Parts: sequence; C-alpha cells; structure tokens
Amino acid sequence: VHHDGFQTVKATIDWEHPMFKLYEKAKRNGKWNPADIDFSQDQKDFASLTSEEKISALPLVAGFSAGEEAVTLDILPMAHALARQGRLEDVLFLTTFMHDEAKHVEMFSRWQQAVGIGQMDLSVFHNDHYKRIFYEALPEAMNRLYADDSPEAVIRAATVYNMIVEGTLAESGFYTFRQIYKKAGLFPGLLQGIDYLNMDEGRHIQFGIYTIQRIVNEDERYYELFIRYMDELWPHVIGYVDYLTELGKRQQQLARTYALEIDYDLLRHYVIKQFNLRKKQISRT
Amino acid sequence: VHHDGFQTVKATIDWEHPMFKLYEKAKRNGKWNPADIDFSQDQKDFASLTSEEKISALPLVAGFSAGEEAVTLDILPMAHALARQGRLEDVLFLTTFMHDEAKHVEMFSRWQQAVGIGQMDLSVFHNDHYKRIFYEALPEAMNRLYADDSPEAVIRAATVYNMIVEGTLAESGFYTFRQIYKKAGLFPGLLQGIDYLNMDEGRHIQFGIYTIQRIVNEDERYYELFIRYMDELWPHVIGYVDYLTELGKRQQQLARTYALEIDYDLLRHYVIKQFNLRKKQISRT
Ligand SMILES: CCCCCCCCCCCCCCCC(=O)O
Ligand SMILES: CCCCCCCCCCCCCCCC(=O)O
Ligand SMILES: [Fe+3]
Ligand SMILES: [Fe+3]
Ligand SMILES: [Mn+2]
Ligand SMILES: [Mn+2]
Ligand SMILES: [Mn+3]
Ligand SMILES: [Mn+3]
Repeated sequence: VHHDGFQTVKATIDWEHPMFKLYEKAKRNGKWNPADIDFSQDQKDFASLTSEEKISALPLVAGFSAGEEAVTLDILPMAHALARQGRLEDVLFLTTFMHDEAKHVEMFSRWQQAVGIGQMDLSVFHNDHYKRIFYEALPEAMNRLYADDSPEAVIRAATVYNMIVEGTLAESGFYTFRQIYKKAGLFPGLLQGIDYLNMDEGRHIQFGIYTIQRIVNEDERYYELFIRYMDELWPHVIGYVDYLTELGKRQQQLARTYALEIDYDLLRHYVIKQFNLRKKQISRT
Repeated sequence: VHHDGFQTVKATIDWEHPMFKLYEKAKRNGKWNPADIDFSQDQKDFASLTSEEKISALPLVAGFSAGEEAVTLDILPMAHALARQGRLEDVLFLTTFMHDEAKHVEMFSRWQQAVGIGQMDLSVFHNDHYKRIFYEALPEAMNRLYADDSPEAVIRAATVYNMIVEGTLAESGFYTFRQIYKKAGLFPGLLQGIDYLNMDEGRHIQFGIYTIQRIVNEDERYYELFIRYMDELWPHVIGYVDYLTELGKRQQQLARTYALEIDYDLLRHYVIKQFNLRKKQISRT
C-alpha cells in the first residue's frame, strides 16, 4: 500500500524523540562483534569437564539460543506495525534492536560451535512451559500486529516480548550466568558475551517501557491490561524456572568440583523480583 | 504462528552460507555513524550560494531522502518472508541491511537540518515517474510478500528494490553527486556520507543478486521474469532521469559559478549502463 509522503522530505527526523535518542545510544554502545570474542579458553574449560559437569551448563544455553533466535524473527511485526503508523524514530531504533538480536544469536551459536556441541540437539531442555512462551505465545502476540495494531495488541506484544522474555527471563539468565560461572572462573568468552548482551538488553527493555507507557498515557485503563498480561504468563515463567532448578539440583557435580553454593532459592527470588519491578516501571497515571 | 524449532538449538548457524559471510562483512565495514560527520562547512557552502544556485542541489537530495526512507520501511516484508522460510543467515544479514538504511535516512536528514532546509518541503521535486517507483511500485512489490512469497513474488521484489532502486538509481545518484559537487569542492560532509552510503549499497545489491540468482538456479524460466520486471520499470527510471536533467538544464548558475561542464548526456549514459549491467549480473543458467 502506497506511501503518501516521507517525513524526511516534508521535514526532518524528530531529533528530540526519545526513540531517536535511544537509537543514537545504540549506535554508540553497539559496536561489539561476536566474531572478535576469544572462545579458546572456553573450549578447554568445557573439554576439562566430566560429562556430568558438561551437562550442567547446557539447559541455560539451550534456553538462550532458542530465545535469541525467536526474538530475532519475532520483532519484525513490531517494526512493521510502528512503520505503518508513521513512527519513523521508533523504526530507526528498532533496526538497532533487530541487529543486536542477530549478534546475540551469533554469539551463543559460536560458543556452541567452539566448545564442541554444535551437533548436539539442545531442544531436549525445552519443557512445556518454555515452549508455551517461546514456541507459541511470543510469535502469536507479535504476528497479531500484522492484522491488529490496536493499543491492546501493541501493549500485549511489548509485554510478552520486552517485559517478560527480555525484562524478566533474559535479565535473570544473565544474573544466573554470573552467579555460577563467573564465580567458578569458567567460560570467559561466554561471560564476555553475556556482558555485551546485558548492555544491549537494557535498551530493548527501555523501548518496551516507552511503548507501553505511551499507550497507558492515553487511557489509564490499559494499565490493567498490562498487569493482566504479565500475570497470564507468570505460571510459565516460574514453571520454566522450576524445571531448570530441578535439573540443577539433580546434577550437582559442577557445583561440588568448583565449590559453588549455587543458591537456587536466591535465583528464584531474583526472578520474582525482576517480574515485580518490571510491573513498577509502568506508571498507571 | 508457532515456531517448530530453532536452528541454533538443533544445530548451528551455517557458517559457510554466503549471506552469513555478507553479514560478517557488513559488521566489519558498517561502523560509520552519521552523527560524526562534520557538516559545518556544508552549512557555509550552502549559505554562500545564491538562491538560484541553492535550488540546483535540492532535487537530487529530495530524491535520496524519500528513497532512503521508503527502503527503510519497505525492506521489512522481505525480512519477514525469508524468516518464515527459515533462511536464518539471510535474516541475520538483513538486520545489517535495515540498519544501514536507517543511517542513510539519518545522514540526508542531518544535512538538510544543518544547511537550513529542514523546514522546506522537498516533495515538489518528485514527479509522476518518481512517485510511480517510490510511492507505489516499491511498496506494492514488497508488501505482496506478506501474502505471496512465491519465487515470482520474491524475484519481483528483489528486482524493484535491489536492482532498480539501489542498483540503477542509487548507484547513478552517487555518481552524479561526485561528478558535480566533488568537482566543485562543495559539500564535503555530504560527500563523505555519499562515500559511506556507496560502500553499504554494494552489500545490498549483492543480496539482491544472490536472491534472484538462487531462484533462477531452480528454474531458468525465472530469468525471463527478471528481465521483464527490469524493463517494466525502465520508463519510469528514465522519465525521472529526464525530469532531473531538464531541471539541471534550466537552472545552470551553480555550474557557471563553479565552472562545471556538467555532462547530462554522460549522466544519462551512466544510468543506461547501470541498468544494462545489473541485467548481466544475473546468469540465465
Ligand atoms: C535456574 C534459574 C532460572 C533463571 C532464568 C533463566 C532463563 C534463561 C533465559 C532464556 C531466554 C532468553 C531470552 C532472550 C531475549 C532477548 O535476547 O531480547
Ligand atoms: C541527473 C542525473 C540522474 C541520476 C539519477 C539520480 C537518482 C537519485 C536517487 C534517488 C533514489 C535513491 C534510492 C536509495 C536506495 C537505498 O538507499 O538502498
Ligand atoms: Fe533483547
Ligand atoms: Fe540500499
Ligand atoms: Mn508444569
Ligand atoms: Mn513522462
Ligand atoms: Mn537478545
Ligand atoms: Mn540506502
């Protein structure tokens, strides 16, 4: 369907737009390249482990590799919907969002290749709760935007993607990686990647907050929808956390070997804290 | 619609895929930031010009600003279509393609802001032929991909976007900018941007060649479709070139002032040469 005109012909970019400012920060802070990460010591760490210790790390990597790939594919309908609404600065920013996710997919896949598990199918560590979030609910909410870009639909898409997948699960997985392997001295290349990912993710979450708040600013009754959509997904968030916890409690050899009191009760509470504080970053008024 | 699984969980990125290699080159060669270009001398050059000389440069900038904005919006359906086909490496590459176009929009809009014409509506320099390409035919061909991702549809989309808009018009506009202003010593910041754009554009055109050739490799009869779709748009390509030429011939004060024998017959022949050589980069066999 035709373009009726172009903002940068009739006028200019809105230089003061919050998403233009976020785009500018993304360019400045987004230079890192996964191809430059030295994974040679990760290969050695992984080979040094027993099979039982090897396993310990794979469920979390399985969750991230699928998650990064899902969000790379599934952000495209948001870019389309805001493009069709004429929100040029949002779209400029989203090009950095999408390119970030591509690098995130690349990073975890390089690590798998380097440590020797590229040929292993890690889908076995996706339980029903994970699938409900990543194989179903996320693509459903985003793809809806192609035929329904109502405020309700945009709120739901940003809530599932930015507040739950990124702002609750991703943030907690970054924390979990540091709490376990940074402590152990293991996988320095992976943890360099996690640090870069965590920096990118901050901008993604801020886009989600901006998006949800500007819709809530129009009609405070959308605040109730945001809360409702957060709570709808919580059972799957915690059901996946519990599954990963149960796997950690059953395979403890990496913990013993490296003297890690991995506090699964603390990890759980970090997740609950992440979820509650995303809710508090949306002001009803 | 659900994900059935993820390539980077079951396996890895196809590291030898041509579009993964193009993505890798795009990251290495795509660091430039329009925000770092010094436009202070462009502001002075522009203010130094007479109104009659001022006008000379605006039609070409008008064509580029709209063109960059159109392609930023209109590449999204190609990313979607290849994503839904599972072409993960194409999608990774396309994130760099989209982010490039965002920077291109930003670059021309910064120049307009800096030289003092941000408030001027440059739509007056889009004639009917230009509109047919950029306001209509381009969005029609790309948006079709949301409901029709047949080889015919993908060939047509790549032909309009990558071979005509980028590989014929953009390439010729880069040449035109150098032939006129690089000669004059004018607008150094703009020409720094043009150089960066021309480097990015090379990767975009190569994606289009890859895309069209891999479909032609399946069924040589698609070669005829490629040629047919190139010829369908030629009248609008040359009709826009003629319009810009006629405007250049009527407002010649910048040429006289700066002693430029602007060879409009040469510019025209560069366009014809661009078009014919894009055709020859697709092998029927
Ligand atoms: C054992 C403690 C549980 C901690 C929670 C771990 C969750 C793993 C994260 C996997 C999904 C990652 C989503 C990526 C989204 C993005 O990159 O924007
Ligand atoms: C007077 C000689 C005519 C030369 C032809 C000039 C055409 C101007 C170009 C405007 C469209 C630019 C399209 C940008 C596409 C992209 O950035 O991928
Ligand atoms: Fe993210
Ligand atoms: Fe381009
Ligand atoms: Mn359960
Ligand atoms: Mn005509
Ligand atoms: Mn990510
Ligand atoms: Mn461009």
